Amino acid sequence: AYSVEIAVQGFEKRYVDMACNTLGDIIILAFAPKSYAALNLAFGPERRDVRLPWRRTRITLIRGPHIDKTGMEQFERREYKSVLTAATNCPQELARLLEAVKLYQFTGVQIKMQLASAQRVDLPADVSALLRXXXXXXXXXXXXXXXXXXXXXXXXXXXXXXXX
Amino acid sequence: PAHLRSYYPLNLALLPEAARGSAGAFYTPRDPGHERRGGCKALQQEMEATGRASILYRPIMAALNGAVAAGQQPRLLLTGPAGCGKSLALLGLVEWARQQGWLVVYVPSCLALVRGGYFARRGRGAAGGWDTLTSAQQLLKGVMDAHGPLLQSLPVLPVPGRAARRQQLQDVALRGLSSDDNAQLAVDSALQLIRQLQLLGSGAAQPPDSQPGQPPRVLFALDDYNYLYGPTDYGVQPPSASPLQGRRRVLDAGELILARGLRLLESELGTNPVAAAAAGGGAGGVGGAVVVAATTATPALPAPRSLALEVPHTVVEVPGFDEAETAAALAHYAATGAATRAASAAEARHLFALTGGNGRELRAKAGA
Amino acid sequence: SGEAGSGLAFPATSTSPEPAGPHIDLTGVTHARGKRKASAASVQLVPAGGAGITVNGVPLSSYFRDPACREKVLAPLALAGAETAYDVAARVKGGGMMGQAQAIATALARALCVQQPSLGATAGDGGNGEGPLAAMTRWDGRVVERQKPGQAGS
Amino acid sequence: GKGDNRTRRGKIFRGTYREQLPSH
Amino acid sequence: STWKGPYVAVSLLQEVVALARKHPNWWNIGQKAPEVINTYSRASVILPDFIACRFGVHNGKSFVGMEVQEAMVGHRLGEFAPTKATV
Amino acid sequence: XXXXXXXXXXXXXXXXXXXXXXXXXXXXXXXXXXXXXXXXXXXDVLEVLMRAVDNCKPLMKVIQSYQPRPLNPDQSTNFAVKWILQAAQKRRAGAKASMAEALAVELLLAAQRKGGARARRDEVHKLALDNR
Amino acid sequence: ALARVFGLGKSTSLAVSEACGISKDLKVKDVKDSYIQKVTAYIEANFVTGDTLKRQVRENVLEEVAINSRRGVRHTLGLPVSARKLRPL
Amino acid sequence: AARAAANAAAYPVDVEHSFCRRTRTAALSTARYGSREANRKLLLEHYNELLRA
RNA sequence: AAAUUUUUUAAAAUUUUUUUUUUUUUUUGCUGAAACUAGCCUCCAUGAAGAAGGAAUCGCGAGUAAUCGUAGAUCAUUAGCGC
Repeated sequence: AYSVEIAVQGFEKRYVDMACNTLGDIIILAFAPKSYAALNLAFGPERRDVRLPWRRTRITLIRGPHIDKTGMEQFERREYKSVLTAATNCPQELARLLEAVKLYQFTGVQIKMQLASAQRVDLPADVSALLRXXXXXXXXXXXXXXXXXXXXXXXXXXXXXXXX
Repeated sequence: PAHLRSYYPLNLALLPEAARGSAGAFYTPRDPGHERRGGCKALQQEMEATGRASILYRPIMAALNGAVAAGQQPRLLLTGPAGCGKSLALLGLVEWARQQGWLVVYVPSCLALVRGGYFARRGRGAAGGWDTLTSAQQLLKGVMDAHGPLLQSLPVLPVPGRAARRQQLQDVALRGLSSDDNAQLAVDSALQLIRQLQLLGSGAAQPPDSQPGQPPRVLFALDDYNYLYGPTDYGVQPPSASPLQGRRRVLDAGELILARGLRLLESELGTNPVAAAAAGGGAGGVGGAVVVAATTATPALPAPRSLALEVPHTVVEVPGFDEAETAAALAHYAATGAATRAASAAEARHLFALTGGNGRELRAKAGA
Repeated sequence: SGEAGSGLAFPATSTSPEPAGPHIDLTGVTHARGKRKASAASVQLVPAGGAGITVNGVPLSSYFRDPACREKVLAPLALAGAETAYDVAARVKGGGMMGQAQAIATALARALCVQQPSLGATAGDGGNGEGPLAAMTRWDGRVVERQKPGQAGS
Repeated sequence: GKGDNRTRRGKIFRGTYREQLPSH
Repeated sequence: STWKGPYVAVSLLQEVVALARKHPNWWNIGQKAPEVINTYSRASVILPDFIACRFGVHNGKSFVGMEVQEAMVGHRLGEFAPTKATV
Repeated sequence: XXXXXXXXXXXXXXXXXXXXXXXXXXXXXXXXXXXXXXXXXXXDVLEVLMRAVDNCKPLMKVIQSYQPRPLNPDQSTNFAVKWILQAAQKRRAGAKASMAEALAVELLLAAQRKGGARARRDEVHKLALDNR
Repeated sequence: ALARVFGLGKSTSLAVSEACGISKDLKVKDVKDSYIQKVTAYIEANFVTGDTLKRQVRENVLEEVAINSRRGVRHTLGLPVSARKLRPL
Repeated sequence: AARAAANAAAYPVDVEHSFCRRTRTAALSTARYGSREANRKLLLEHYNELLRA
């Protein structure tokens, strides 16, 4: 019971496009029934490829070096986004995914990844006794992504708890 | 019912405070044309518009008249969009009951209860409150000019069961009107009239020298009710700061005494256990002071546009001006000279869709 | 059904693109969309004597609460002469008040077009046609010109 | 000042009617 | 600035404690304190008492000698060290 | 029949006249219409406005040199309501009451073939006849 | 509604009127003189008559120029420290 | 007299209790220690302390 | 604990009055080491000219002028008017 979200950031639409297509190839390979003989596949209708617009902000400059206050010119940064959606139930192929994105290097393009997943929780027996139903899936971990030699293939990975 | 969707003229002699230069009684007489225009503001608008006094007979006022004559609910709320059948319908009910000769206290605009006029402190404490001389005294003069003979006809009835507490009507009105430098007297006289009219409508104290003859029916009409719930205009200096640093502790509606006493829907004293015993709460026991308030969508000071009411009561929405009576009102405007011309069926449907039931802007578009 | 391209690019100094169609849905309720500003709006039209007219949830006379703006809402409806008999269900987004009015006017016009073909303009026959309401179908997609990358300089 | 010091309007001109968010 | 710490006069105080070898303010009320006090910074505030002290304040070109009296007690010393733009 | 809406709307837009809400000028001009009703029956409104504006139509315009030019009558309406309104601000700044009263009394007087709008109006009529 | 006193400003004006009980929408042609005695008594409970204050600030900046201080020569010079037409002198 | 609904402030840190009505879910987040697992330890203790109510 | 406060010569507000413990949320002049010159904020008080501006002249014809906010930069804070 694991859910994966991959967010992807770029400057040239070419590179974020190739990134989206190659990770889509990886997902479909990663849960691929390559042979019939074992038959719990997740193409449930959660699955998407949601595209996204950007953060419109223009940053302008003086053209001239000295007096030149007539001399303006406009400049501009672009960020292009996609999100990649899947989820699955066994962990060994999830590890194949994480090691797959560990190997294939992508040019100029940020990988931010969301991994909400189920993980079991010990309780002191007092609160289990004093239990005797809603979602309450609240871990939401957080990690840094810079100033320590990483050009941002950061993985964030909130967690979902279960203790009935 | 044959008067349906028509106009009818208004007996203005039954209405003393409706159009009159209200606040200018107890001030200087003003510069002419400078008069502080209180009174019934919507009927002043209808008066300056058509040149006359006539209102359109909507069936919701017919249900209002039948319910008020019924006595099957003495506590009604009217709420709808601004002036759209509150002030018109309320004053129509007042004139209707005054053709039945009932005993009426009608506040024309509760804004004038809570705006302006010289004031003072009464007492200290939680029950200690605020008193405005002019607002209560204007209420006195309106009531006394409204029902002078009937007010003089009724003598001072003793209090139900608070004679045990103290042991442990034109009299009082003229007691209140007499002076303008002891305001606590005036406002206390006002609310003494309030409880004595509630007692008289209860039927608790029938006079020994009176005939077998039924008492005058108590009707209290309150236009723009929730000015008794919004914050006021009167403020005070807080006790902490210097007067130089004086931020204003603005006084509230519960901090007044008179309007707090004027909270009739929240008052228990229309639900009188004396009237629950002597009249029995029965359909033949119509013995409660039937009280009606309507409040607007346009407060002049920040009142809530709804009333979160704890006390049970019946609410009735005022519906908007439906298509037939918009055509009839436009025909009336074609009569009175406010219009130049008759309206088409297309333009009547157009105006109906336009103002949505707002009366005052329907009056505004009448030349068009 | 066979709808087609209805859109236009009418404006000066900045173009426009309202790619949304107007269409009737199988509930007997047509839906249409309209923007005349970058602020935008949609409509949904039921032939009914129910709640009448509705944008943004509320009845109209408090949301829009200038009268001239109200007849800017009602102007295609008043031009039609089919005022009463439809429930008007509608949604809006953006901008300023009478821009919302004339936008919702255009959308109401489009829904009325798919209700009655000849009153207003459509793409049923090659994106052409003529009725009284055919003028205000194609939206007036002029936006503000851009605040000039340059000077007052005076 | 367009009523800069004491109004419900000129204090949006002096950036105070918008209360400054706590940031640093 | 009275909130959360109202007074700053540290270097002035080091010189004041240098004066305070027999009396900070004529405890031995005031007698002009003939030893000159010459500060090097005028950002300093003035503290209550400190009367009859010969203060030499910097102007960026010299040291300006001014005797303090009872009125200038709630002031900051740089108000008495101008740039002399008289005309 | 729609020219009533045309002349009224041009009256509104020329009454806007400084940057503001045409709602403000629109309620102002409708207030002028109602004040025209009040002063007219005091000591019959679209009627008197249509008569006033049709009294005020400058049919042939002149261009200085002096040469007359024929004029499309919509600009005749448009000059017309213009001359009305600058005369209105003349009278109102001289009165410095509201503007609604001033535009009302001017629409009455230009209906009555009198006032500075009528003066300017028929002198440029006759001066168009002069220089042919 | 004494937005009308002159030797004071407006907020203290409505303060003094509130301190004897005058609300808004009252005119100066509508106050009986007992309240005038009350408000005058409250004026010497408050501070009085801004020309008394103008005398007061005359000795205040007299004190400041008696200090040989450059804001004193501002006040003998008329320079803005933030229209030398008006001065406090 | 105006403020944004989303204060989104700063110059502080917390456990950020929050609920999402869209999916009927509570949300608590991590902020105190540098590593993720130390924060998992802190919020796990906070979850146990949450259930003492 | 309980059925008390406030007027005139007969009334009025409460059924909550008076004690102890509590308790939040704002509030604090702000930011900086230091705000006199020379910052900024808030609130008092004093309330100037100015009642539309000559000769002369500039800019701009549709979502334009004007008017109205809004947010970004540099920035500890200081842009109210600058961009």
